[PDB]
Amino acid sequence: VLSEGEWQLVLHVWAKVEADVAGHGQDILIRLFKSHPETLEKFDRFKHLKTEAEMKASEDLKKHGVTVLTALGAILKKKGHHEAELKPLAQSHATKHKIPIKYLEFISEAIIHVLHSRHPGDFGADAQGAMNKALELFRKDIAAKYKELGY
Ligand code: HEM
Repeated sequence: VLSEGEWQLVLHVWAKVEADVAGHGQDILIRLFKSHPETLEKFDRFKHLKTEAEMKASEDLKKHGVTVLTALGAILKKKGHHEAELKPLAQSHATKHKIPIKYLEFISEAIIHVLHSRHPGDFGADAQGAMNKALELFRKDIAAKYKELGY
C-alpha cells in the first residue's frame, strides 16, 4: 500500500504530465515499441510502423497515447481505490487484446523513463520509487483479475 507521502510524490509528477498528455504518450509508446518490439505486434493499428520517425509522425499513435495516459491518470488519482477503473481495462487487455502482465511491466518501465527525462526536478529517487510502487500496484491488481479469468 502506498503512503500518503508516496501518493503525493506520484501525483505531483503526474500533474506535470498532464500539461502535455500527448507528447508524453508518444515518447512512452515509442520507447515501449523500440525497447520491446513484441509489444508493437499486438497493435493491428500500429504494426505497419517500422522506424522511430514513422512512429513520431503517426497521429493515430499520438491519439492512442492520449487514451492510455488518460486512463492511467484516472487510476492514479484514485490512490489505490481503483477497482471500478480496472475492471474494464483488465477484461479488455486479458480477453480481447491479449496483453501479458509482463508487457504491463514493460510499459511501466517506459513511463518511468520518460517521466525522468521530462521532469527530473520532480522525479528524483524518492518520486521514482513512489511511481514504481504505484505502477506495481496497478500491475498487481490487474494480475489478480487476469488470474480470475484464466489469463
Ligand atoms: C498503463 C498501461 C495501459 C493502459 C492504462 C491501457 C489503456 C488502454 C485503453 C484505455 C484502451 C482502450 C479501451 C480498452 O480497449 O480497454 C486500450 C486499448 C488497447 N491496449 Fe492498452 N493500456 C495499457 C497497456 C497496454 C499494453 C502494454 C499493450 C500492448 C503491449 C496494450 C494494448 C492495447 C491494445 C492492442 C488496445 C486496442 C487498440 C486498438 O486497436 O484500438 N495496452 N488500452
